[PDB]
Amino acid sequence: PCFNANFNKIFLPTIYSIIFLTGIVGNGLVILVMGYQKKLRSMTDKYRLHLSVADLLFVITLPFWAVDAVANWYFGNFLCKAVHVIYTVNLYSSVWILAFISLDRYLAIVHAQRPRKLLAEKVVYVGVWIPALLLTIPDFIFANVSEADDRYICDRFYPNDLWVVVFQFQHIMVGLILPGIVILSCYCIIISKLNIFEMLRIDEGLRLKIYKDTEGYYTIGIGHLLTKSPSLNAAKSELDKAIGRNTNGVITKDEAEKLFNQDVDAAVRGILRNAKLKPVYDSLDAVRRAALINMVFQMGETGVAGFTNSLRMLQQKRWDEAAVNLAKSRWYNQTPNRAKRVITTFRTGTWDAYGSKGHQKRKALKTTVILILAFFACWLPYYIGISIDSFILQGCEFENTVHKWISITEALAFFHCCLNPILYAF
Amino acid sequence: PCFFNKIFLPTIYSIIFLTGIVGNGLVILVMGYQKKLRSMTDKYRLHLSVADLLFVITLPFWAVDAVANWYFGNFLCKAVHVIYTVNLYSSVWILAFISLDRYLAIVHAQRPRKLLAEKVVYVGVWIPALLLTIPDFIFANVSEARYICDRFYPNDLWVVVFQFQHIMVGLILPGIVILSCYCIIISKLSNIFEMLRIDEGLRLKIYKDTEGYYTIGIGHLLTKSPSLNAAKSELDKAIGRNTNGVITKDEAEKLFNQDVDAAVRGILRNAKLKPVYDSLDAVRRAALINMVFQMGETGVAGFTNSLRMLQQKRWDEAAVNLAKSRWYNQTPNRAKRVITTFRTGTWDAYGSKGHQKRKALKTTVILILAFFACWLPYYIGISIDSFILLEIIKQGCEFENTVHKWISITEALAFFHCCLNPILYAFL
Ligand SMILES: CC1(C)CN2C(CS/C(=N\C3CCCCC3)NC3CCCCC3)=CSC2=N1
Ligand SMILES: CC1(C)CN2C(CS/C(=N\C3CCCCC3)NC3CCCCC3)=CSC2=N1
Repeated sequence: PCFNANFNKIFLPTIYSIIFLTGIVGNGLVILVMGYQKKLRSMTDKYRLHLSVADLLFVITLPFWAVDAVANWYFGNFLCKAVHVIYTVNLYSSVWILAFISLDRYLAIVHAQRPRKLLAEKVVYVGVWIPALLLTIPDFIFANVSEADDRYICDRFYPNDLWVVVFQFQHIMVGLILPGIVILSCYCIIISKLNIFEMLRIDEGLRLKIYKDTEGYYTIGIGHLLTKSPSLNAAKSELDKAIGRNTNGVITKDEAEKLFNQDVDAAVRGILRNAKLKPVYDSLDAVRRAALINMVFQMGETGVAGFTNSLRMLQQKRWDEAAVNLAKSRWYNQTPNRAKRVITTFRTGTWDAYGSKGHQKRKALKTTVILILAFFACWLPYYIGISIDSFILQGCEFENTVHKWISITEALAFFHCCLNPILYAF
Repeated sequence: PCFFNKIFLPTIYSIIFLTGIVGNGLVILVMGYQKKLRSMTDKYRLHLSVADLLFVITLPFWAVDAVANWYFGNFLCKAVHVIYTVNLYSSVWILAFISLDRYLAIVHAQRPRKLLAEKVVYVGVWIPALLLTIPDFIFANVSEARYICDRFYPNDLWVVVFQFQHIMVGLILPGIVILSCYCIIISKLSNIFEMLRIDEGLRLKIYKDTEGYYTIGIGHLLTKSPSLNAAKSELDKAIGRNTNGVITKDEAEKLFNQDVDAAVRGILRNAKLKPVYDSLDAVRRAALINMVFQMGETGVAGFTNSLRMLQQKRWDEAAVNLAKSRWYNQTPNRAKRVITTFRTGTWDAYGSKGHQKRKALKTTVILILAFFACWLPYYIGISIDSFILLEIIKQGCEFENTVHKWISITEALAFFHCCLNPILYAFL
């Protein structure tokens, strides 16, 4: 004995039908709106449509799940294998696409050359789509239609419990453990690496030890002067006066930033006194004010004041027009690498020319974190359900409620298909 | 329903013990105190040796058990089991890390190489290997009959769970890491061009040269323009497709070949340079073309005595004459290489930088290739017996016992993987 659920034959078909409509409309929109019209697309937005294709592929099989619940399984043997294969493919792909999104996001922040084009355009197939299909061979073989309880039951029939043990471990590892670690690794490094200081760290360079400037003068950090003396020990004492701790050579990056802020305060005060630069600076925004400071740090205030027409256009909010003027200048002729990045900051009013953290880029990353967590949040209650009864085998009274919740939680977990389209909305 | 190794296995255990202990002991004593020539591969090769020395030390217990009984008790039974598990997972993951190092060194020479060897090696390889040794602690116990030491699981389900974990973590997961690193290195591993890349430097992106014109690659001029509008125009036509200001090595070499052709045609029309050029060998002709890109045919033609010396094949005389010149005084690094190319007639001046990097690649290749060849007969053996557990082979107990006999011979013979790394230091 202990080899009947009234409520689950009204809950499950409603939940499947709901996810089916929301999935087919939601995702199908993603597929049509990006798939075709969209021309400026992100690396995340490329994986999000790859993910949308995967979630659409599964939602299409949902009508079969609803019929199999309320009534018999009429669809035959091939469709039993096909419905099992699509679910397998979806399970593996959806999570490992999220692994590629978190992996790409790592290379976007921590490594701002570009081996990301390889990932999104050619690795994604070899690494995600082909293995997901190869992982469907035991679902092609074992899934069959059988007569049980004056009905046709469609599931995977294994010859032994050792096979059940083989495939359950392969699913826990490949489906959840293996990408979960990859996903955690990327975000652990991202949050470890995580504005104006960073800009001048790239442009003027950072040195955490006393060096000889190009005109014979002792400096430390981003060209911060200590004293006016050709000796070595006289400048070493001047550091402790500002820093407040004994160093004897080596200084940290955060003590340096302290000296850098003292020089930015100085650059601002000087700009505010210079009659030509003062009105334009006040009209500019924090991002663009930081670009003007980059120039002032370079050739001085008199040099930046020399760009007459460029200044008025910046106040007149003409970024596109003031851009070509600085390319003809002596500043572009000398150092063209630094010059172009400063003009791009004036052009866009963003930290994009400097790459990684910035404003729009943080929001773009927050979007990626929400999606990944919400995906795990869907599957989480069901995992405890595998886990509780996954080890079982107290009594039949409690075992009836366990297997009941595993049906509900898997059905509610399918909301992960509706996550990506809902996230794009508003 | 199934109802020589007692002498042969301890012979293999003894051979692998003596070669292992001595070899790894030497690697630890020598490379442990060698601060001079320390190489990145040698840094992981010390971990691999420590992992293999810890295992070779437990082999006298393995030999004793096989012939006569387990005298060592319950504690040592767990210790020999854990060390075998530690050596099994770590040795391969060290080779997997060595494969990542070769990728990071060849694909792009940031510095994540020092972080892997000095700090990611413990958290990535040693900590997980000890975490994976926990089931072997709780399951290994000694039973009676004779005393038998092995892992005793409650049923066959536990046996299958760990057998799949061992196949996946021990073979599948690092095997992919190793193959992937290598198919990437082989991919991005495709003369005079590389000689001038070391000298002048390659640039895929558009750059103003020191003087105002627009240039791309290795000294390939386009035209005179006040803005980006006319620079890309001459580039896009010469390539044969849309560039958008970007090109690869395929296109850049095709531009370099044109500039070499113009230089060669220019050298041939010159009355001073042509007899010298024709007399010179392939490698030395490329050394002369190098001088033409730096100074110009007119400049190279100035070096009268030096040219006639090359024309007369008086190599050493021409090498000192070019070293005692303003060209050498101004650019010592480039000149010395070009001079030594004219002196030796070999690529050595340039392919003695990438000779220790190329040697490291081969050593790694042999070390990895030998490791899997050592485990290949054992993998074949287990695969056959894996299907015996899952019920495919139509054979009796005569063949079912023959495989278990051969699985033990191949396991003992696989241990030789502890001896590959030290033997490679002696031969290579
Ligand atoms: C893990 C898995 C894919 C396996 N499975 C199962 C077992 S098959 C199955 N119906 C469907 C599951 C999904 C594929 C189509 C059959 N059985 C019963 C038969 C009695 C009446 C209720 C449903 C139910 S939900 C679930 N999820
Ligand atoms: C895979 C494994 C670690 C497991 N195993 C086995 C099975 S346990 C075992 N004792 C050895 C296991 C390995 C450590 C030393 C004892 N059996 C017998 C006991 C009677 C004499 C022959 C071996 C043989 S060789 C081997 N290697």
